[PDB]
Amino acid sequence: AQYEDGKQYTTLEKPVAGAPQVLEFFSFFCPHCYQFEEVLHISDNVKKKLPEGVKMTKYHVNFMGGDLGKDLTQAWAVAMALGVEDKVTVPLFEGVQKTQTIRSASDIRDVFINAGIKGEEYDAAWNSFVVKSLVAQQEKAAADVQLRGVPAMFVNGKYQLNPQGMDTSNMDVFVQQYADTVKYLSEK
Repeated sequence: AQYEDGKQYTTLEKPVAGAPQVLEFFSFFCPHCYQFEEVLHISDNVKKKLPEGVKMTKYHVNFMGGDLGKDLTQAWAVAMALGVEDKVTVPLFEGVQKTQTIRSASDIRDVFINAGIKGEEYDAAWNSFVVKSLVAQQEKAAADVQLRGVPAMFVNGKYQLNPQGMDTSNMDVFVQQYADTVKYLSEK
């Protein structure tokens, strides 16, 4: 067919029941994740083509960047809880990979402060049990698919995107092939 199992996507041998409909994993340490998010805008273009009623989830992972990597997973939980993902995604990516000015939990906190989150609110969220359960959700979802690399996208806990079998000569064309493929999988 046009969309072949083992080509543009693979099927999980062990389907994950109860999984989010569209689930993306990334790391702020991940160079291809920086490309995906800051240059290609994969999440946004997938969103614009998803059928009505299909929600998008994006989680951070621990297996890159050691201690700071784990701090970033907790910070991403704070971002999700406060609903400020769209305010901190760019300065966190640029802080880790472009300026290399994020070296501690306090440097992470500075990004939220600069983005207009009050110090008191950030600190409250950072130590909250709501954030601890969000951290748990991120770890569990990665564990459910035995995740060992990013970026990664899963659809209905059944299908995993396979971008390596795609022409990347043109960035726009690649992004829309990726998005059209997620849409196809979402309708499967």
